[PDB]
Amino acid sequence: TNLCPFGEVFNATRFASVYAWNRKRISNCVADYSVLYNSASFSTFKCYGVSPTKLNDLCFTNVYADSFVIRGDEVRQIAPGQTGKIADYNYKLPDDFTGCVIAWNSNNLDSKVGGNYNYLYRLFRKSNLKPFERDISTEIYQAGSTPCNGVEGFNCYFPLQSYGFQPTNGVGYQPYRVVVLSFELLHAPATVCGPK
Amino acid sequence: AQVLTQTPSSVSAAVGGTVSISCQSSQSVYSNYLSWYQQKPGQPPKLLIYDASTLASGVPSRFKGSGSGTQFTLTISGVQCDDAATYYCQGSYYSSDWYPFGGGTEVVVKRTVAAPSVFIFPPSDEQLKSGTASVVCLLNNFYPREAKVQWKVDNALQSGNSQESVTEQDSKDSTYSLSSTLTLSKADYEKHKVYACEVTHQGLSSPVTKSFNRGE
Amino acid sequence: QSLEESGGDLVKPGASLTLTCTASGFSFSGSYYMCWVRQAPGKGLEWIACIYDGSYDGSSDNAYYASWAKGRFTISKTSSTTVTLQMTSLTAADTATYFCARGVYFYAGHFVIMRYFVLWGPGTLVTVSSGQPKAPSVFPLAPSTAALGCLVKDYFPEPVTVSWNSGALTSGVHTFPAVLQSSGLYSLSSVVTVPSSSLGTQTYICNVNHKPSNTKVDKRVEPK
Ligand SMILES: *[C@@H]1O[C@H](CO)[C@@H](O[C@@H]2O[C@H](CO)[C@@H](O)[C@H](O)[C@H]2NC(C)=O)[C@H](O)[C@H]1NC(C)=O
Repeated sequence: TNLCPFGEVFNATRFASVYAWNRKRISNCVADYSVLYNSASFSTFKCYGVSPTKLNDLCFTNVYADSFVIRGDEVRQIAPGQTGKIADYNYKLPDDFTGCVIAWNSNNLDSKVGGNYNYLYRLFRKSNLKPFERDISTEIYQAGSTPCNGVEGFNCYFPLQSYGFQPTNGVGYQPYRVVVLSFELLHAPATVCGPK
Repeated sequence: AQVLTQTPSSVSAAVGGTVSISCQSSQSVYSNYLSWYQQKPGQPPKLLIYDASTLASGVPSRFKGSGSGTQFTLTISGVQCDDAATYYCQGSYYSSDWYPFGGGTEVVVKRTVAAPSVFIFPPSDEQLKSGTASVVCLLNNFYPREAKVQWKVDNALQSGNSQESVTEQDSKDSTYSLSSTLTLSKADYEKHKVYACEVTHQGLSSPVTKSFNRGE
Repeated sequence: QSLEESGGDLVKPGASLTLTCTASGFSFSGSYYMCWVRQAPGKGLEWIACIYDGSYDGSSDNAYYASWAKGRFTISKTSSTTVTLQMTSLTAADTATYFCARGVYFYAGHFVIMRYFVLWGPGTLVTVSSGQPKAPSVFPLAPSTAALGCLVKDYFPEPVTVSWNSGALTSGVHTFPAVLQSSGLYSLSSVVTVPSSSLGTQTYICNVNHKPSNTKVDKRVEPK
């Protein structure tokens, strides 16, 4: 009964940028979901198609943990049917999403006096992301018909912008760590099970 | 509904040159899941690049992937002799049942012109018992691939009774070889003496005719 | 670390055939999808189907099919090391080498998306035809640098394997691609260039193996 390594996800030293969000596959283990839903530190814990307290009684084929860091007032965008820069261009959940979204304030970890510029988000795309799509392209965004040739300028914008988290920012602008758990259930032997 | 257009069908460069292979998708590729594969003759496809830029384990760094959205490119910076093969792009989309491959692109390693060595083999007495005669003309280690073989029986040009096949470009010599087989009845072989194979190639300033006489 | 396809055979039009993909050096444990990709002779690659390798033994669930192949093709996991592809209503358009491939998958909600194909087996050849298996005839090409070779004629179906001196002689060897004669039979030639001073000391034999007919013919090639 080897424990599922949820600590590797939730307790990692650094999280990924939302545009380059990270995914870890959890399989062949027993997951203690209680340590998640009985924790007081999560300011966002919202599940779809799943009851959080019941999770210790369910088995699944796989679990997928997507982790990233966003702005506080952008936490609302990590949900089905939402719009905005994060949902449109960075991380998109499907309408039929089956799983939980967990988020907590990480100002003490991801903010630096003078600004932490390691966390980025994508500003614009020609089209919205499809569910679970990932765009890590750093190509210059061509806003007009005049081409860009590796040169930023008028209607030629670099597509990634740094959050620049500072400890003195307002709570809506402070960093938040987000983990999205997706529960895959196929007609196959289940590999991720609760303690019961 | 989602088509990958791979242009051109053939590229060429000398050793150390750069060849560029384009892959165009009618629709944006999901998360830029565009991959490139190399297929050498007689071998299964071998993955070169995935996620449109990530190099697969053990693949030389001279293979480079680039592009996003609907336009992608495979670049071989520093083409080598063993890069003579067919290459394919493959795209993945927001779909569970459509993974199109590109039409493919041949890479030809350019080298100096090489005229073919011409050999001729008369049909064997072991075969002559059966009732058919096969005459084989060999063109060996020549570049470029384009060549012409003309069959002459008693100085008369033949038509419709010969088939030819060419080897792939050599991964060492970058040369081709061609075998032309002339098929005749036993009787038609037993009423002529001189059987000639005439070869036209860029390295042959005048056509070379290889001949033998039946019964020496 | 290894995949080996099997079951490719000469079948008549309208028949069914089941191909096997056998895993060597590992076992299926839910980490990949197993996929089939085919290639008609001289043509490109066409994806057929995939299946989650963590499926139950004997199950066809968790499978995806190209629209043209759906229903006519069935992919199944039969054991921890075997995946099969059953094809029915075969025609000449189904003649191809069939490759088994590991699919690296990405979970996207109610379905998964194949990211790329990492590991490809050597493939197995399916020939849909009304013709019968025919053993070849290995006729020498007597030498007159010297050139000598063997003529492999009147065989069906593909392939044939020609080696020289039991694989010892590899440099200067050219085995030409087969050509289909008007008789419905293939003809192939293999040649090698050797120094003419070794025509006396060294002996040269061509090892022609046509597996569909169990025809192993070794003919010594010496000047007449
Ligand atoms: C992330 O780290 C915290 C802090 O280490 C873990 O909290 C521990 O919880 C267990 C019970 O599950 C206690 O026995 C430990 O004493 C706690 N450690 C403390 C308070 O420092 C937390 O479980 C981790 N999150 C995971 C594994 O998902």
